Amino acid sequence: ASIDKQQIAASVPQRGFFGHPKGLFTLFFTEFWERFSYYGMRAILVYYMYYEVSKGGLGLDEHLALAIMSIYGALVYMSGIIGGWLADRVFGTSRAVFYGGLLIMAGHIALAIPGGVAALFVSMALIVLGTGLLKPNVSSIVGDMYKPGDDRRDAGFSIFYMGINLGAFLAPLVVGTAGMKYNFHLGFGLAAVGMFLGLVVFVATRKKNLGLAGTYVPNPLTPAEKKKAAAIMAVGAVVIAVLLAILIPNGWFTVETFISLVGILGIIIPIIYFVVMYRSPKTTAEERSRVIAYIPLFVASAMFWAIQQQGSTILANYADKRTQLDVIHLSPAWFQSLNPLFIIILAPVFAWMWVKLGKRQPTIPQKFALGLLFAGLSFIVILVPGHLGGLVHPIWLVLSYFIVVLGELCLSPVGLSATTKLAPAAFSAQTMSLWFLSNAAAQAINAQLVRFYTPENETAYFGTIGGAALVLGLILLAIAPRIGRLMK
Repeated sequence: ASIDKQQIAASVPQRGFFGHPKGLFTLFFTEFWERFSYYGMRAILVYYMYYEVSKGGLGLDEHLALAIMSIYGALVYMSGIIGGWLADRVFGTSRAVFYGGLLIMAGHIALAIPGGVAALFVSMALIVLGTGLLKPNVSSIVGDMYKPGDDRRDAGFSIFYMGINLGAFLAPLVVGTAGMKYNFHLGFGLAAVGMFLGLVVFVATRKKNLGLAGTYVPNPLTPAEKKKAAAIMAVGAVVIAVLLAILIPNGWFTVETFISLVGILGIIIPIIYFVVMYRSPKTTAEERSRVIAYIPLFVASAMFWAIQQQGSTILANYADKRTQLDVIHLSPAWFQSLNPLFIIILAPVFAWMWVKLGKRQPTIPQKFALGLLFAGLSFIVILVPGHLGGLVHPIWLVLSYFIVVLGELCLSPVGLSATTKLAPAAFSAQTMSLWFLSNAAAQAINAQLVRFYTPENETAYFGTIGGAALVLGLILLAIAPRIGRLMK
């Protein structure tokens, strides 16, 4: 049921928003508010879990709370895998965005209304399922707006993706402020209202602004496949029934078990995927060598995102427990604005730097190494003020976030490119998933590392992890020339 791209774009108004189609406005703010609600909710969710019950918190254990936050992004990734298949083969990107938005908004409401631990579980599940339908499909709709040959395409995405960091910056300052200063449920409420605005703009304007875009099923399911798909669901449901019948009476159906399962998948799944790509029948001898060459880059990426994603977990707790907020009075959630803030400012600087370097600029494997070196350094900087025994000055924590961003602008922008070059030709449609997998696997590993983070093990925690990144980064530099030459 795929429709001609020129015909799809023909149903879309071509102007009305900075020289771009009106649909860009619709998609920009739909994405903005969704990212706003998500990052706003995340900025206080960790605090909401381990804070005292008398302080409006859930009274959960600190290590359990931090572990839950860690697996959150990983679950979204796995959800995004499913949501991509659903939109491409069942719903279409427009319907997936709509349904996703509903589940997400319902997720926030479950936190906004008076509730407890059970409300948390329900909220996460709804948001995970909803985000999996929203996040990966919303980008496909903007692509449908631009006809083949329309040179405004790249600039269109650039404006679109700008909303992510914009939402990631504003939200902790709005949701975080209201949540921490006044009431947690109020902050959760503003997240719900935020997402609601996303649904409002989308639903009301999509018919006139987006037209045919996303309203079709790109790769529909044949009657034979539909019968085979339901057979999978029937079998899977039977398996899911057996598991519940085993775990529940044993008392093994807990969040601790689920975290462990995610952790195992964080190591097992990447291993299996590398074997598949290597032993795939359509992969040539040159491509197998490129698979081996991609292994250190995947490990480095995962190690990088391990440190980067801890800025919203371990470092979030650091701002709440080990940081002097009164320097007038800072909110611990405000530190979640630093990463998107520094990216917004430093990105044009970095882009200008690569051009000026020209042929002198570092290669892709070297940029991976540079990202890892900065990441490890950010943990070294962070352990220093504590070793020198009360609250540390917040300037050290800010500097820690800053150094991470320096590493991110080295590794991240070439991440997908590196994956595309070293992945086999047959796996071209899975290049994004493979690249995003490293970041996903990192967060799954992060949850297992949580228990090692204690005030007594603090210096060893930051030092070992940061030191491991420095060692790996140093090794990657050495083997970078060989890997760089294998690049297509």
